[PDB]
Amino acid sequence: MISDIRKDAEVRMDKCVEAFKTQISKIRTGRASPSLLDGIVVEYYGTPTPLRQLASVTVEDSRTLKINVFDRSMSPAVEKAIMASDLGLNPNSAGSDIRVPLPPLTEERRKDLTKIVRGEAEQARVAVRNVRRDANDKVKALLKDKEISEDDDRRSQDDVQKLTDAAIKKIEAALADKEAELM
Amino acid sequence: TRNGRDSEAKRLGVKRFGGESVLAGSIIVRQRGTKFHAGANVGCGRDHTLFAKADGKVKFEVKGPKNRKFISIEAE
RNA sequence: UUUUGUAUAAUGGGUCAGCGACUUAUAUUCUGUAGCAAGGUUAACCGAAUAGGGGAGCCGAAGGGAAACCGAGUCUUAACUGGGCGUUAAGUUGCAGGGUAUAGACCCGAAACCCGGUGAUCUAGCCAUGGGCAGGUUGAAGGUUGGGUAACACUAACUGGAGGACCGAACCGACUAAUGUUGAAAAAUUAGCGGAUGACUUGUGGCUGGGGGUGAAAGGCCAAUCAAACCGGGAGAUAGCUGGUUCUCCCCGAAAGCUAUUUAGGUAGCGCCUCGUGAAUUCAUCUCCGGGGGUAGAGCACUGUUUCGGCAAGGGGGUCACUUACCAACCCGAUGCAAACUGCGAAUACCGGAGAAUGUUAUCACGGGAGACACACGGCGGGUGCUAACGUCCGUCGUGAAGAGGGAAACAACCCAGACCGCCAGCUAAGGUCCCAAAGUCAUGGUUAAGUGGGAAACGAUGUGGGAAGGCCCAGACAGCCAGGAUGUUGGCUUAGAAGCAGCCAUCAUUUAAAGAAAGCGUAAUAGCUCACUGGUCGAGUCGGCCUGCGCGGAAGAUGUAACGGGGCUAAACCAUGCACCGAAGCUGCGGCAGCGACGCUUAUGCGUUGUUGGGUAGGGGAGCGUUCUGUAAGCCUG
RNA sequence: CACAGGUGGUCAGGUAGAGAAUACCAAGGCGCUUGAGAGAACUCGGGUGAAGGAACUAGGCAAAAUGGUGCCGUAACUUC
RNA sequence: GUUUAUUAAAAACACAGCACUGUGCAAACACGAAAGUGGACGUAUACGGUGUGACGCCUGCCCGGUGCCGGAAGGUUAAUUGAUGGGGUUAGCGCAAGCGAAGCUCUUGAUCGAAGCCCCGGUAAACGGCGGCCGUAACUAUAACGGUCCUAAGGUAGCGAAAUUCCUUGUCGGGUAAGUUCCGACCUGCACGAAUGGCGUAAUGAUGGCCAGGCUGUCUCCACCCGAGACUCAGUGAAAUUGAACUCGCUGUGAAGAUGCAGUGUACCCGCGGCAAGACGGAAAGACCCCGUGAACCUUUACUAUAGCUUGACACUGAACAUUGAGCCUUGAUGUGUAGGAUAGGUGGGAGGCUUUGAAGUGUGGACGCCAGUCUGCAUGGAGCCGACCUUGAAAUACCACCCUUUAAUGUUUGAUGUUCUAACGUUGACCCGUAAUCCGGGUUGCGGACAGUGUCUGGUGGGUAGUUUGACUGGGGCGGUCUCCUCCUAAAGAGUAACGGAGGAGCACGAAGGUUGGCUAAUCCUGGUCGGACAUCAGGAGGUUAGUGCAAUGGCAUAAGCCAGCUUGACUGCGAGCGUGACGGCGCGAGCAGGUGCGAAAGCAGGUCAUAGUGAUCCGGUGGUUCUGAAUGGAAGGGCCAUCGCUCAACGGAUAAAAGGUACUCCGGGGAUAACAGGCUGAUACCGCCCAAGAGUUCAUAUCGACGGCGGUGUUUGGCACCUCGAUGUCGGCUCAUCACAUCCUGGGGCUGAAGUAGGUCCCAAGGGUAUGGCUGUUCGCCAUUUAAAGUGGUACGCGAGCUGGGUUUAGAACGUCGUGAGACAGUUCGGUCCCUAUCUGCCGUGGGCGCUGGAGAACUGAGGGGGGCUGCUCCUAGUACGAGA
Ligand SMILES: NC[C@@H]1O[C@H](O[C@H]2[C@@H](O)[C@H](O[C@@H]3[C@@H](O)[C@H](N)C[C@H](N)[C@H]3O[C@H]3O[C@H](CO)[C@@H](O)[C@H](O)[C@H]3N)O[C@@H]2CO)[C@H](N)[C@@H](O)[C@@H]1O
Ligand SMILES: NC[C@@H]1O[C@H](O[C@H]2[C@@H](O)[C@H](O[C@@H]3[C@@H](O)[C@H](N)C[C@H](N)[C@H]3O[C@H]3O[C@H](CO)[C@@H](O)[C@H](O)[C@H]3N)O[C@@H]2CO)[C@H](N)[C@@H](O)[C@@H]1O
Ligand SMILES: [Mg+2]
Ligand SMILES: [Mg+2]
Ligand SMILES: [Mg+2]
Ligand SMILES: [Mg+2]
Ligand SMILES: [Mg+2]
Ligand SMILES: [Mg+2]
Ligand SMILES: [Mg+2]
Ligand SMILES: [Mg+2]
Ligand SMILES: [Mg+2]
Ligand SMILES: [Mg+2]
Ligand SMILES: [Mg+2]
Ligand SMILES: [Mg+2]
Ligand SMILES: [Mg+2]
Ligand SMILES: [Mg+2]
Ligand SMILES: [Mg+2]
Ligand SMILES: [Mg+2]
Ligand SMILES: [Mg+2]
Ligand SMILES: [Mg+2]
Ligand SMILES: [Mg+2]
Ligand SMILES: [Mg+2]
Ligand SMILES: [Mg+2]
Ligand SMILES: [Mg+2]
Ligand SMILES: [Mg+2]
Ligand SMILES: [Mg+2]
Ligand SMILES: [Mg+2]
Ligand SMILES: [Mg+2]
Ligand SMILES: [Mg+2]
Ligand SMILES: [Mg+2]
Ligand SMILES: [Mg+2]
Ligand SMILES: [Mg+2]
Ligand SMILES: [Mg+2]
Ligand SMILES: [Mg+2]
Ligand SMILES: [Mg+2]
Ligand SMILES: [Mg+2]
Ligand SMILES: [Mg+2]
Ligand SMILES: [Mg+2]
Ligand SMILES: [Mg+2]
Ligand SMILES: [Mg+2]
Ligand SMILES: [Mg+2]
Ligand SMILES: [Mg+2]
Ligand SMILES: [Mg+2]
Ligand SMILES: [Mg+2]
Ligand SMILES: [Mg+2]
Ligand SMILES: [Mg+2]
Ligand SMILES: [Mg+2]
Ligand SMILES: [Mg+2]
Ligand SMILES: [Mg+2]
Ligand SMILES: [Mg+2]
Ligand SMILES: [Mg+2]
Ligand SMILES: [Mg+2]
Ligand SMILES: [Mg+2]
Ligand SMILES: [Mg+2]
Ligand SMILES: [Mg+2]
Ligand SMILES: [Mg+2]
Ligand SMILES: [Mg+2]
Ligand SMILES: [Mg+2]
Ligand SMILES: [Mg+2]
Ligand SMILES: [Mg+2]
Ligand SMILES: [Mg+2]
Ligand SMILES: [Mg+2]
Ligand SMILES: [Mg+2]
Ligand SMILES: [Mg+2]
Ligand SMILES: [Mg+2]
Ligand SMILES: [Mg+2]
Ligand SMILES: [Mg+2]
Ligand SMILES: [Mg+2]
Ligand SMILES: [Mg+2]
Ligand SMILES: [Mg+2]
Ligand SMILES: [Mg+2]
Ligand SMILES: [Mg+2]
Ligand SMILES: [Mg+2]
Ligand SMILES: [Mg+2]
Ligand SMILES: [Mg+2]
Ligand SMILES: [Mg+2]
Ligand SMILES: [Mg+2]
Ligand SMILES: [Mg+2]
Ligand SMILES: [Mg+2]
Ligand SMILES: [Mg+2]
Ligand SMILES: [Mg+2]
Ligand SMILES: [Mg+2]
Ligand SMILES: [Mg+2]
Ligand SMILES: [Mg+2]
Ligand SMILES: [Mg+2]
Ligand SMILES: [Mg+2]
Ligand SMILES: [Mg+2]
Ligand SMILES: [Mg+2]
Ligand SMILES: [Mg+2]
Ligand SMILES: [Mg+2]
Ligand SMILES: [Mg+2]
Ligand SMILES: [Mg+2]
Ligand SMILES: [Mg+2]
Ligand SMILES: [Mg+2]
Ligand SMILES: [Mg+2]
Ligand SMILES: [Mg+2]
Repeated sequence: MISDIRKDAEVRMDKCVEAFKTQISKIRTGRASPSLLDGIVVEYYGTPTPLRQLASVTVEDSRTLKINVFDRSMSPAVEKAIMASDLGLNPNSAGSDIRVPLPPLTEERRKDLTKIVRGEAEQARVAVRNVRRDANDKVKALLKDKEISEDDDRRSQDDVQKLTDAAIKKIEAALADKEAELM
Repeated sequence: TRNGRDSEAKRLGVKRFGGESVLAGSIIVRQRGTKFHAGANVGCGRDHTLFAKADGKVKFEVKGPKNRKFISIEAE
């Protein structure tokens, strides 16, 4: 009945938002953001797996970013792994901490980059909006097969709305501070 | 789920009590089990109802080791 | 009027006058009444006509059975020990009344259905026959000519005068806005506006007719009316709905429930009311006697739910069936919880036997007439809800309903109390007694000081009463003032610094009267610094838990004080006791009327004393008034 | 209704005018069957309006505005 | 161009053009019981119908469903024909019991029988339809690709946030200072898409949306002027309305929003002009909503009829020849299961018929034929093939019987098709007379011709038409759900007791699972025990009915009602003292009596089942018995009496044998008995506040905050309720004019600050005044631009239509999406769409009259009391000072 698609609609949604958060994690703002490296493909001596399984992705300041590691025979091995990976980060081999700098918001970055997140935001909305479409298609469907009451439909067609609405609030307000990381 | 139905009342119980008058054939108690039992001149029916096989006075009592209730009729 | 309920801001009525609604006919039953009686009575008709004839016929004295049949019996059944229905109960015909059946059947009222007629003088379409379109534009085809071509194509003038063509009056229309909206007008006026040679516009006459027409199609038009015209009919269609229902006095007096229902705002049987007939101490209260209870409450053996402990299979994990940190059933002990648990188990309630008082038979049966089956609030027990609702659904009682009076400011439903009538008399109830405003500025003992009283909780506070106990203290306590407050010692300390020191660890170890390796101000770390502790000083009380009354904060709303009715109250508040008084349509006292009994005088019973009853809606029962008309009446009153 | 509505055909003067539009006139016909005064709000119909110019409003509703003839001259698009 | 005369002029209708389809003329078609008439004095280059809607580029896939167009082989079938059997009667045979001739009669219904349907085929510019799921690309993401299911088949071209888009103000872009609209994109098309047409299009348009110049009193923000009313005077003289009025406020009360109640406050008497907050003001028995076993029209695969259309039979209706669909059929054949001296009748007789009264098998003139085989007209043939054969579930075409399969011809016989004929009948060909007549009749003639057509009967079709139906309960209705029956709880220790209250079960089973006699005794745990576990069976102990009851629950049950056996039919017929329970109809219990059984030695027990569900009235009719009835009599028929049969009449006391829907085109009777606005009750929810203090706050709980929890206040959100109003309380927003609260937005006065200054934060006090213009949308709201000291939150019928507006929103028009077969429908969207009222009372703004104030008059006053006003920026000096490292 409605029950096991009210909860079904719900999981599909608040796991829709937790992809957005996840794909505005692979952008480069001014700020340090260690979760930038903490999702990078990297080889080392046998198998893939990110650098999570090797170094601490720490910080030095808002505009720089220390890489505390254990083992000092792969410093060039990862350096290239990082310095060829669609980011544009030249790591200094100052020794010890693979210094990766954070070059500033160049304004053609405060913008156009910003345009990307609030676009990526929008498509995350669309996915949610479409969980909506389905969720109550099931509702509407199990009505014209007399298993619901008009009332029970109506109170289920809304509330699905309540799920969309709130779920958007999460998308929108996770984007909104992420916009502060440049504005 | 759907509740909301029940049977008719079957209007059971004691019909003539202790030391009532009552002529033979009259019913003394409707019951489902033999909550009461048949004493002297009071034959239990297929109902489990206890009528009387003699004009007389009703008498409740309790004999035996299971301590169960018997309806007698004191002769009259 | 309708309602649970109406000043209701719910219906109806501008007022008066006159008219305006339970009838008529025939059956049928009951009642009253009259005659005749195991008989009663005739109908049509005759009639010499309310007579008298006429007894066809109807009802009754006999029933039982499906019937044949039998008959004071019969049926049942092979038959009944028996059972069902009858015999033990007078009927019938008029007259008056109460119902019912058929009828319009109290009156008014639909939207509609059917029949037959009248309507195309409005309007839709069509058919004949006649009218109408100022003025100004553009310039199709076609023609002529010249240029051009190898000839055509091509091109230029000029001519010509097409078009549901252009602008624009008349005429046709009706997009906008104001006005008008008891108009100048039941669809217009004013300023703008679309068409204006066309599928245009208009005059006369004609044709199409109602489930029919007509429709460049809106359900539009068919005479100010159209999802079926108008007029007359069937017709007083039907109205389980709404409204209304007209004189007076007496007695009783409900229901808003059950059960069934194309049933739910209707109806029927039952319940309840009324009237009649009849019948036993019938019925009720209380007393004793004979009964079954499984509810309140409690309990945890059962069923389940549950916490601690002990005990433990197994379950969960380490092995290469074992150990096990861990979640652990059963049993055991301690402890709770239950509408659908009970080894317990009340109070009430109910049934039955007896008995006395009282009770206007209050009881049962039968019969005549009903009404009613929308309930409401309150108390108590509950389901529902939120132990929300002026909520909803049951049980039980009370009141309103259908009941006035006094109280609760006002306030159907609460408190008090049941109004036959008169009284310028009396006692009370509930509620009251400072003024409004009838009666205590009453008596005594407390409390509160907040206008608490006269609105609100968790919680907060040396408010202020009462009670029983505690600790400390002239070997000097409680506060205050004087002082000391030192040294293991930085304490070691992952201590970059902490030594009380966000941290570190323990907190044990010197000393003296006493001073924590530490209570906080606190430093970069020192630390300057008060504490705790102790000596003095002062000199008799001080400390804070328990039980308890009253009060304080917690406390913000909208028109106006507006959270005692008001004034105002420090008692005019609160608690306790007492005695007074005021207070009602209650009780009493006089006087009167009526229904029902009783005694005494006395019969158609008047009656004296007396006992008792007399709110009332639906509704039943009883008794009258007055109007018009007939007889009495050629009487009587009357210029 | 002595109703600001409806009602088919005829006639076609002067000046301006393209005109049967329109203004003024002729011929002819009328002032509309309650008057008198006042010179408030407010409504009705109208005139003018500083600076601003759609800020109004659902909306430029309403108003304001353009308006004749002659000659120059005129873009996209087009079924030419 | 047309249209809702009188709220809609549009995107609606018409249109030319396109297509589908029907019509050979006495056209189809329409009006006409008919005659006739239109169509048309037309003739397929015509006429009718349906859809589309100039033009341009185009118009895809789907025939399964419903339609329509073809079919025939059968299957099924009408009237009709009346085979065949059954029965009534009674001449006669009968001791009687019976039997039963004809005839007359009541049945039964062989055979014949068309279309339709079944079925097969076609058709979409017929109605109409055009999918799901699962995976897949070196990172992600997506999926050109694969799989699978389902279909009739799964949306091509073009188009797309649209007249279509819910979420939506989608996102991006432009335009603007600011744009819910607009324009350009995108595609995530809830739910576009190809003549119920798709996509474009110059021109047209009192058509929908957006922008810009000009212009302006539309607006900042109103001023002045001219006129018609309004005002005064004279003349004439209405209206709705009206229980009655001696007709104030405030706060409470109250049928719940008070001139009239309670308390209180204020108020000398009466007009005139003005305003519209109130008298739930006027007007119209509310249109919304619901109810009525109300009404209309309307739709349809609702029901029942029916005109029409169509099939056959009989009649009108005659004469002739032939063909063949055929039930059946004498002359007679028709024929390999597995193991064959072989293409074996169900299975049998049975011991020479044909030869002599013309026959092998080697050709095959006829030929079946699965081209594998063969009977053998006429004889060739010129005196014996051969059979129970040793195989076979069974031995010979060795002779002959009716023939399960198949097949073939007389007679004729079921009945169908064809031709010819002319004399019925038709003639909407010509000519003739009545007759100077496109009617009519008669006559001649040609054509047609027993056809057509018509009447009676009969199958089908039949929303063309007509009559109706389409339940109720319900915390309004609808939607869901429910409707009889049984058990527990609610149920307040007798009975009973309601809700859309909390839980479950029944619409049967069993010939034994019934009867009786005899006998027997569980569950669970512990211990031992092969497969063997928590539990299969065995042993023992504990246990003691926790098991078992055919099944829900409750009551029962050891004397068992539980379990086994033997014998059995009491799962008996008549009755029934006396009770139980029902308004009733009914339902239940019952000893005992009669008769007749079974079981037991006997006492006794048995009229179904441990009990409580397991069911359906009456009518109507079937069946069996029974002289009870019997329309002159005898019989019969029919009726009665007994037994029994037919119903998810379940909406389960069953309105019919027989029934669904629309109405926004609507209508009428009703109701505040009953929903929607506003009020009232409530306060779960909301909002505002408070209690506790782990924690955040570098350290520190309370500067600022605060988890797990807790207590309130308000009336103020979402709600619940149905008290008021349905003989009418106009709904959102705007405008104008407001008025109160304080939970204070600014300005004023303070405390704490994690307050240096400046500027903040939080709290207390404070309601005096003040508290924005715009873009967008109907919006309140909100986002946005830009101001301001600030752009406060509430109450006031979510203040304010007898003050304005009419954008939103609910009438009638229209359309798109979507739903429906349709009428229509949407709490979807789009374009259009009549806003009445002259003020009696209250109140209010103004302004007069009267009287009083004590003899009267003229002034000037005192001021009890009432109202008005009460806002705030910047700059500057103080001073570049205090403070600050500076800024
Ligand atoms: N071809 C048969 C025809 O029968 C006719 O006779 C008719 C009647 O006479 C005859 O009726 C006879 C009856 O008479 C005689 N007494 C008894 C016989 N059983 C009946 O026969 C009839 O009745 C039986 C039922 O009983 C039915 O099956 C059916 O109607 C008929 N067979 O049945 C015939 C019709 O059914 C004529 N004889 C004649 O036209 C011709 O022969
Ligand atoms: N119209 C253009 C085409 O549209 C296609 O669209 C098709 C796809 O989206 C989709 O195809 C899927 C296929 O991808 C998937 N892997 C398997 C699935 N069975 C297919 O389904 C398709 O094909 C099968 C027949 O085999 C049909 O049954 C089904 O209706 C159809 N949708 O179904 C659509 C066809 O109906 C593709 N986009 C591409 O081939 C092309 O663009
Ligand atoms: Mg009422
Ligand atoms: Mg009443
Ligand atoms: Mg009252
Ligand atoms: Mg009033
Ligand atoms: Mg009134
Ligand atoms: Mg009224
Ligand atoms: Mg009235
Ligand atoms: Mg005419
Ligand atoms: Mg023209
Ligand atoms: Mg024009
Ligand atoms: Mg119009
Ligand atoms: Mg005009
Ligand atoms: Mg008209
Ligand atoms: Mg009609
Ligand atoms: Mg009438
Ligand atoms: Mg009649
Ligand atoms: Mg019923
Ligand atoms: Mg209890
Ligand atoms: Mg334990
Ligand atoms: Mg009780
Ligand atoms: Mg008693
Ligand atoms: Mg009596
Ligand atoms: Mg009656
Ligand atoms: Mg009722
Ligand atoms: Mg009731
Ligand atoms: Mg009740
Ligand atoms: Mg209660
Ligand atoms: Mg009173
Ligand atoms: Mg009170
Ligand atoms: Mg009073
Ligand atoms: Mg007293
Ligand atoms: Mg007094
Ligand atoms: Mg005193
Ligand atoms: Mg107070
Ligand atoms: Mg001291
Ligand atoms: Mg307090
Ligand atoms: Mg006292
Ligand atoms: Mg007294
Ligand atoms: Mg008195
Ligand atoms: Mg009295
Ligand atoms: Mg007296
Ligand atoms: Mg009395
Ligand atoms: Mg009385
Ligand atoms: Mg009385
Ligand atoms: Mg005049
Ligand atoms: Mg006139
Ligand atoms: Mg003129
Ligand atoms: Mg005049
Ligand atoms: Mg003027
Ligand atoms: Mg002007
Ligand atoms: Mg100006
Ligand atoms: Mg100017
Ligand atoms: Mg300008
Ligand atoms: Mg605007
Ligand atoms: Mg305009
Ligand atoms: Mg103008
Ligand atoms: Mg036009
Ligand atoms: Mg119109
Ligand atoms: Mg045509
Ligand atoms: Mg069209
Ligand atoms: Mg197509
Ligand atoms: Mg767009
Ligand atoms: Mg479409
Ligand atoms: Mg179209
Ligand atoms: Mg006058
Ligand atoms: Mg009030
Ligand atoms: Mg008032
Ligand atoms: Mg006035
Ligand atoms: Mg009404
Ligand atoms: Mg119909
Ligand atoms: Mg209903
Ligand atoms: Mg009980
Ligand atoms: Mg059994
Ligand atoms: Mg036994
Ligand atoms: Mg074991
Ligand atoms: Mg006879
Ligand atoms: Mg006879
Ligand atoms: Mg419509
Ligand atoms: Mg319509
Ligand atoms: Mg009505
Ligand atoms: Mg109400
Ligand atoms: Mg109200
Ligand atoms: Mg109610
Ligand atoms: Mg109620
Ligand atoms: Mg009104
Ligand atoms: Mg305050
Ligand atoms: Mg705070
Ligand atoms: Mg604006
Ligand atoms: Mg705004
Ligand atoms: Mg603009
Ligand atoms: Mg409002
Ligand atoms: Mg108005
Ligand atoms: Mg509108
Ligand atoms: Mg006015």
